[PDB]
Amino acid sequence: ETGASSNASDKNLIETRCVLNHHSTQETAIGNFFSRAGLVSIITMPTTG
Amino acid sequence: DPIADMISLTALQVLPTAANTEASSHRLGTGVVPALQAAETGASSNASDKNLIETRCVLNHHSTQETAIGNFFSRAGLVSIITMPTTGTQNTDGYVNWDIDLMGYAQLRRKCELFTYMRFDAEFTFVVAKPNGELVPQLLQYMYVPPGAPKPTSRDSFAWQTATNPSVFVKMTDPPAQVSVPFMSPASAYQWFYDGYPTFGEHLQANDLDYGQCPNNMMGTFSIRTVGTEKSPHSITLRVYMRIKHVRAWIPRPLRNQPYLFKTNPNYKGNDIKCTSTSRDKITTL
Amino acid sequence: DPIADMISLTALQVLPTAANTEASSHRLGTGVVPALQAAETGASSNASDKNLIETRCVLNHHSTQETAIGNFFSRAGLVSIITMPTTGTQNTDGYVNWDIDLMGYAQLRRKCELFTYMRFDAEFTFVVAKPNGELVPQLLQYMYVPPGAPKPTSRDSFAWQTATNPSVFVKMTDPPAQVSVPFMSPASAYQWFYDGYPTFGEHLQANDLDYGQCPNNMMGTFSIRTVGTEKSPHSITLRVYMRIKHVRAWIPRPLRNQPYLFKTNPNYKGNDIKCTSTSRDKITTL
Amino acid sequence: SDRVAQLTIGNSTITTQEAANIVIAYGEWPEYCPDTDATAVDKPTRPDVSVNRFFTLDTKSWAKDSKGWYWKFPDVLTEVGVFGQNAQFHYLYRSGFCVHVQCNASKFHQGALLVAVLPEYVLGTIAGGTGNENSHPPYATTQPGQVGAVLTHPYVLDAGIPLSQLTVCPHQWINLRTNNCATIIVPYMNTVPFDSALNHCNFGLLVIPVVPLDFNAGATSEIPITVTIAPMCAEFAGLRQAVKQ
Amino acid sequence: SDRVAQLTIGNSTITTQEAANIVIAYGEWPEYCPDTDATAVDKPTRPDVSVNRFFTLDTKSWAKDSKGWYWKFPDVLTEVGVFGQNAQFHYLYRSGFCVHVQCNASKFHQGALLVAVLPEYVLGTIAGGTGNENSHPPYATTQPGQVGAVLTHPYVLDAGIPLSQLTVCPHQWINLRTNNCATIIVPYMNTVPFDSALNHCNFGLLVIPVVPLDFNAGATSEIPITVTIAPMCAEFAGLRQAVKQ
Amino acid sequence: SDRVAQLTIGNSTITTQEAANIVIAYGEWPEYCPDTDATAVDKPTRPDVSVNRFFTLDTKSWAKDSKGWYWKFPDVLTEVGVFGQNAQFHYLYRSGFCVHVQCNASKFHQGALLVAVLPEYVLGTIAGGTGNENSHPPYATTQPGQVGAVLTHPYVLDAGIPLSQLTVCPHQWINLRTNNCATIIVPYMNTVPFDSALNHCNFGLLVIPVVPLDFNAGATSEIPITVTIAPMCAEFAGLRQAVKQ
Amino acid sequence: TIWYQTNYVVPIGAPTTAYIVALAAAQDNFTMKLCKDTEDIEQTANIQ
Amino acid sequence: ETILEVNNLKTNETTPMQRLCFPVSVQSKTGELCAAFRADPGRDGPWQSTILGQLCRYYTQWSGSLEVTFMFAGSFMATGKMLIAYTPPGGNVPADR
Ligand SMILES: CCO/N=C/c1ccc(OCC[C@@H](C)CCN2CCN(c3ccncc3)C2=O)cc1
Ligand SMILES: CCO/N=C/c1ccc(OCC[C@@H](C)CCN2CCN(c3ccncc3)C2=O)cc1
Ligand SMILES: [Cl-]
Ligand SMILES: [Cl-]
Repeated sequence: ETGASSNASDKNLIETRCVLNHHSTQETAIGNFFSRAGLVSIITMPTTG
Repeated sequence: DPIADMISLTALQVLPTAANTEASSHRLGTGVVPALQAAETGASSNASDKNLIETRCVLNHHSTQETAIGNFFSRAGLVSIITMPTTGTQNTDGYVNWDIDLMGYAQLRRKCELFTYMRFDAEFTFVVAKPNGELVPQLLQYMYVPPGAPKPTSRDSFAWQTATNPSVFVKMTDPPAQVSVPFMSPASAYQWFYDGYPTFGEHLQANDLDYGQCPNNMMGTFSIRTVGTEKSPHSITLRVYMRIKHVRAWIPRPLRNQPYLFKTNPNYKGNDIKCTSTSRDKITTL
Repeated sequence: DPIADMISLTALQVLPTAANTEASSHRLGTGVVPALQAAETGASSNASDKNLIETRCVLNHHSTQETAIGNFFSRAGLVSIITMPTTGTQNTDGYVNWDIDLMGYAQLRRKCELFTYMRFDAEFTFVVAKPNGELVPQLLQYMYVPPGAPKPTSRDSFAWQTATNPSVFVKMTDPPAQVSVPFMSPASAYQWFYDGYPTFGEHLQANDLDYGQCPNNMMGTFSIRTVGTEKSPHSITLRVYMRIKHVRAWIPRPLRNQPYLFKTNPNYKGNDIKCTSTSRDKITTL
Repeated sequence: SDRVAQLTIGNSTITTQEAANIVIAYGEWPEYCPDTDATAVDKPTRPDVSVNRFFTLDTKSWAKDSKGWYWKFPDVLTEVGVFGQNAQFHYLYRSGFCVHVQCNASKFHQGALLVAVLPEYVLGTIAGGTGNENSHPPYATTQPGQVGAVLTHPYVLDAGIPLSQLTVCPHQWINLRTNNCATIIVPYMNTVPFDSALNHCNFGLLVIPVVPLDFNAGATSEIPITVTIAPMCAEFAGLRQAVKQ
Repeated sequence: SDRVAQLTIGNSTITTQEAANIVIAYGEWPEYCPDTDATAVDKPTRPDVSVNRFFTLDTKSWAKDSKGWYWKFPDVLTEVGVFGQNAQFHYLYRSGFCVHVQCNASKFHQGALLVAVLPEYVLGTIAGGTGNENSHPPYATTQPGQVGAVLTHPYVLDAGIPLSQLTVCPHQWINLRTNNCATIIVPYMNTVPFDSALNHCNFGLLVIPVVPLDFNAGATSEIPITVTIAPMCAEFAGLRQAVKQ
Repeated sequence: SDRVAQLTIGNSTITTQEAANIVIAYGEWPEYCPDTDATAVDKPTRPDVSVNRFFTLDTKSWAKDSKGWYWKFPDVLTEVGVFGQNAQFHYLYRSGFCVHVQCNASKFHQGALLVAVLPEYVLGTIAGGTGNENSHPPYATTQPGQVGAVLTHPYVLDAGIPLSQLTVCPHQWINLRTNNCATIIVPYMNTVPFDSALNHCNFGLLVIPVVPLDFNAGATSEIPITVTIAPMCAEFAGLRQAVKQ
Repeated sequence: TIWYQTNYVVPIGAPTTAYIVALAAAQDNFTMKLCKDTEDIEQTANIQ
Repeated sequence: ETILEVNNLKTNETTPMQRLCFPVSVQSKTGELCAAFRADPGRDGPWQSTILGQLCRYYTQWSGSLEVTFMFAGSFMATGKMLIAYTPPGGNVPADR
């Protein structure tokens, strides 16, 4: 109800081992999400019609 | 302390040249026998030229660089031929979806299967032309469709908007397109052999085609089309070449000695089992 | 370190006398409430006289020594009556074998069953006489036959040679024989209750008599006879008394409140379940 | 700060917002067997998280005329999860336990359950009623397994001993107006450092309604009682083939 | 001092008076998974002595015309002892292995067995003989279990690859005039730190008579080959209910 | 100490004995526009207490089948008190807001209201049902004024976007068994430092019953929802004659 | 899977049926990689 | 956190608001199953309604621990205990509690 998301983590609910996580967070930077060219318009110019 | 019970013989070396040969003389004695071995141990013989004969000194400067796995693999080779005919049986719709699988051609496949696991980046080159090798002013689009992304269903499918997937637009008259691809498996290395099943459950003969299939090797779809709302009057053949780079290989294995039959498995022609070596009449004559 | 994951709130006190009472006055306030408790926790009330009333000072010198388990148990009590008649149903052969079991008499049994486990040494006294209490010049032999040792089968059995077993020779006219016995269980303490079975296997109703029997409590046989090759003309009654000493007890339990029926189990008379306390007519009158 | 609580062990977590503290039987925490007390010489196996976790047994229904129930340890788990498997493959076993009995109602229901742990809980029979028959409890009664059994004479705990004195044993009360659970941590108790998980039950758990359940017609009538337990410091020795009994 | 040897692990001991050294596959000893390579977050269970001990599978009979046999790991043990149980109750598994193949004859018999370990041993079919049928090996052939399977075309290892090159893999020879056993210690090999013991066989063990058995009529003709294996550093994670496949 | 609260601003004070904390939208407090961001050169007027105080708008009735309601800021107050007057006399305006939605029931009622703030809440139409009609919302729907409007398709917030994702916006829940109000402090959000209080609504407030109201026949059925709001740091510039729209 | 550990108990006067809202999100050790187009949006017709 | 559509039935489609929450009620039998769903965040199903599910569909691969918070919206007078379980790959929907 407070409007906050849960602060519970794996170690709070179960017995955990140690994991040295080297997984990168760079590809989810808004910059890499948007900087990919995409179609925004198709302009046609016919000869007859 | 109340409870007491609760408390690699190989290193890399840089060998830029072949081993030299030291001069040796005659050895006449007992106790020592370099020529005798015991292959049962699983070890290869440690006997060297100087142990079995009198040798001179040879300062060997022969390089060992060309046999580095890197130079063995980093040579572009054919891995796929995608045709897009105008009239006939195949896609006359102006677009083709190809599931990425590099096991369709022998030369490159036999080289990779020398190892069990391989990790690497790759350079893909796209040589395109008409079936007879001629070239015409045709605009093409190559798109990489990762697993889970919508595959185009026509030449005008929305998927070609390619707002997130990577696409390459190039003319058939331009030089071959070329791009670098990273190591994309969810696992730490690709594996040419997976002795297991992809999922749990009973494995009845109806689903035996699952055996050996590892999703960690399934990189998705490669889609291609002619850029236009109208059909193109030109037949197109796309030859895809791959060049391995920044490679690492693990666990060598016996090299394929039977012709390949299928992409997804090691099946061989049972009635015609080729012998690894050619034959002769007697064992006492060349 | 490559793998990180691989790396009593009660003490004894000497209380020789009862707690004294400190003088207290009146307490008139909020927040603090010693009289209110929460029996659900499983704890007994911690409220004391001074918390509920105004008290004076009392220097209490009352000793707590007589309630030490040692003084409660170290009082000899009857644990067996062994008779040896001359004519009749029982052994008229001049010898008797008694399997040691102290659960045949209520007084001493109820005291022991107050605890689950008990470890102790014991002093056994043997009062012998004729059935009418008279005494005659008769020579007797008492022998302890540990589990596994041959039990005498007659008055002249070789076992009476007692070359290794401990024996006591005494006259009926001598004072009562008396000896000390150590803690002999293979386990660390005797247990008056064993919720289990002695052996593995299926436990069909045919062998349900095994339930509750623990070999760790079975100390063997006590054999007695009149010393002679000829039959004695005197009837004999042997009353055995045990006195616990150097005792330790663990895990108190509810005290027996139903008459005892059998030595080897807690069975009670189902049609006549006695109430722990006497009754009255109304709850509002004495 | 005494009514709210969390018990996390293994890959399981229990929560409660209406507790009444926790009881540590005889003031001692479970512990692996030290080298001074041990006698068996083989290195024990201590599975850790695969066996020291919470297991939830079948649920019972509290009725206005229920007599009470009892379970025996480690019998209740000899056939469940990896704990059961270790108990069957090994001759020797020892461990402690965290017992969590659950039961919630509403602020309009009433009743009190006495939850106690009685070590070496040997049962007796009614001796044929008259007392002349030396009958004995069937295997199904002495070791009822995971389902637990029902008491026929709660007043004497089916063993000739007064229920009124059961509080002399580690216990808690589940009084509906106060709390909705009971928690008792039990250490290993025996005359031997290790023992057969099959032939010997170290203690029994008793849940007895001393104050009958009651509520007005119209209020929920299905008031269940659930038992969740967790082995603690489970050790096993004397490995061999599996044996169920 | 190289022909005599003793392997003691768990409550089991193996002896041999005619060995030919021991092979440590790829020069690496088995080891638990370190925190840098691990990815799954739950604390693993490492049963130790109950699962890292020697297990003896069924014996095979070496005949003058035997083709050879193969077994797959950990398939062979997924249903044996406490190891099997942990493999069934957990999603994830990893371990190394000590393989000891036994075979003794007399100073008058002759023959040589090649004992090798081939990781990711994917089998193939004869494709209907002609090569036009894309058939696949049955579950009973890919994972033969504890009984092991027989090779139909040892020359190509039933997979289109030359047996003459199998020595490029960790291996030993059991040449009757020299030794009576082979021992290979295998470390965990995979593209992932842990994996399903049910859906994936990390490697296969091959015992193939490259030099046929032979002896004069009158000499013992029953020459058995026994396989004894021991998991090493067995770890398990992702606990849940038991699953056989 | 987290359930009880007092909000005093201007000559008004709000109290609550069953709150669930307070939310500061995007972690920022309202503030007057600094000289680096400002662009208009005239000295602003900052009325202070006459406009930064609590205003209570009309009350809505929560029924078992209510769809939900929404209001737009600063539209709701453009015609109330001295705030409205300043909004009408000035071209430019900016401010933050303290939103306090109230709703109390009894310990026997149940239901959950999601109270959220969605900036730039642009509404859409059903496009004539078929989707071939490019219709647009009437002025009365885009700027419903103080009375607020009703949602016709709460599931898509009348704008083709999932209500299930609205929690990605500053929000609180009013779950009857837990709290009786929601409080959200909202800072000024726009692509310009000041803007017209008449032509542009910076954000909309949505009160949607995700869990329907429910209670037994006999319990009070009139369960109202009241909205009280307070401008914060209200600034005005570009003075001239009054303009209502 | 969600199971009844005991039971949903209620006194006289309160609904015998209530609801539960489920909210989900990722924890701090969560990441994604290999950007691709989604399946959850298509352009069946033209957008005028 | 965003709302998960656990109650994504075919008979809900015409009244979508009902998919945003699932029911619990007085049972007469013990150990009953209240609901079940896959944990797969990028798979078609309940997760599709979450911002996490939608966003992770813009990526081919994912890694990490997930978290599901359940909020009880019954009356203050109602009580009860639920067993929420997560079964790792291998076993179908557990037959019983
Ligand atoms: C803008 C479009 O350009 N993109 C070109 C492109 C080319 C290749 C792409 O992925 C290539 C994946 C290969 C480097 C590895 C494929 N693998 C990994 C192992 N494997 C395989 C096949 C059969 N059995 C076992 C393993 C494979 O076929 C993706 C995009
Ligand atoms: C030279 C002859 O003198 N020896 C006398 C003697 C007396 C007693 C002897 O052993 C007495 C053993 C008792 C101290 C304990 C017997 N116990 C141990 C627990 N136990 C029992 C009985 C029934 N159910 C459970 C336990 C027993 O009956 C041995 C020799
Ligand atoms: Cl296009
Ligand atoms: Cl004599």
